[PDB]
Amino acid sequence: GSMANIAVQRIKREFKEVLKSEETSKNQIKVDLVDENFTELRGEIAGPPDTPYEGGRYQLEIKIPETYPFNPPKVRFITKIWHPNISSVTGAICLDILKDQWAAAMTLRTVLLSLQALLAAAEPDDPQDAVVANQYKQNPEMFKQTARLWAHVYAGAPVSSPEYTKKIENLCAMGFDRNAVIVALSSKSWDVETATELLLS
Amino acid sequence: GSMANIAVQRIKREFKEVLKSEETSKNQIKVDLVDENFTELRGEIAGPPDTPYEGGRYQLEIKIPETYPFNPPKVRFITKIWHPNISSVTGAICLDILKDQWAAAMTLRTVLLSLQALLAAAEPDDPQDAVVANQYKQNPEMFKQTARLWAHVYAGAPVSSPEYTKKIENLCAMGFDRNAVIVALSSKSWDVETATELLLS
Repeated sequence: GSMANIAVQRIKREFKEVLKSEETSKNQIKVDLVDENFTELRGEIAGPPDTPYEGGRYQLEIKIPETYPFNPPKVRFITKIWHPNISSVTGAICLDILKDQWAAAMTLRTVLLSLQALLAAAEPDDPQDAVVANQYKQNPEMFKQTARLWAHVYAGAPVSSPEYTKKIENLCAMGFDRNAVIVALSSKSWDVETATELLLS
Repeated sequence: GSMANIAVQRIKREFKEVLKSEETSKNQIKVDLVDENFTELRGEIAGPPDTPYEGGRYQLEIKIPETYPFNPPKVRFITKIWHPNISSVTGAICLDILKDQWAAAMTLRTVLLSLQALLAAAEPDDPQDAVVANQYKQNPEMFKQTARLWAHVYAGAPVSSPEYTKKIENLCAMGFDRNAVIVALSSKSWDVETATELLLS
């Protein structure tokens, strides 16, 4: 149940390359094996500095395709994040190289570093999440407060808005699922009432 | 198909307590839901300060029993750790309250804090890992550096030990499993020759 030689050799040398990078030694990126045949790795990138993601660590799900290196790996955020180019529900990534701009010269390391660059420079005009993309543009300060809250509760970042977490708690007291309440409130400009109806939809 | 009333109410209440604790706001502990009916949770404790585990974040597999709160939860480390009371191989935990000293009054929060405390003060006279317990007593400086290496590699603590990493890299250079390489070295007082033999058993 193994992959073709060119695929295995590529993944094995790129796995090593990541493990020996200056970026990994500085805890910026990392990757582990999940499947013994290299068909599924587990990544983790650190939230970039001077970013709502600063302090956060984000786990990735890397699934290597049988066609590697001629096709890109399927990458998805395991750790919930609030970003224009990432689905706040599934973790699906909307990025260049993971779709139509992948090149055979790219590596596991390059994909990890690029996902880290994406966190530091979003593309709300080519979003993966319309709800997030829009908030990013219409009310930037609310997006930054929500991204930072998502970073703290899901990725270990320092800690955000007491106001937000008081509302989260109020809705959870009403018996709603915490994760549902967080994305509901984050999608309704943090209005408890409009968020409550969305939770009843 | 869920748990009995007494068990669900405790878990719900304890899951709430954790989220609203001063410790979770300070990034020391936290728990999420893995199952809908509360039978499985996922914790994460912070490496204690002035310890080989400082800077690392540790995930835990928490399985609540049908008899909760009259019996303790089944906690196991998901994140690999080098500690006297924790299997460096399976992550099993040897601790008072998880076995015969559990009390109906203990909570998810207290369990998480007890685990965090155990990292700060090991009990090599009631070990889970004999190899670790022994290295801990016989060569304390090697233990501190191996624990600190395991923390950078699996928990995300700052880097540590150029010598250790080189020996691991050289053995990986042979196509040995990396985690197999790391435990062999760690278990063989970092002797390349003996570890390389263990890696052939």
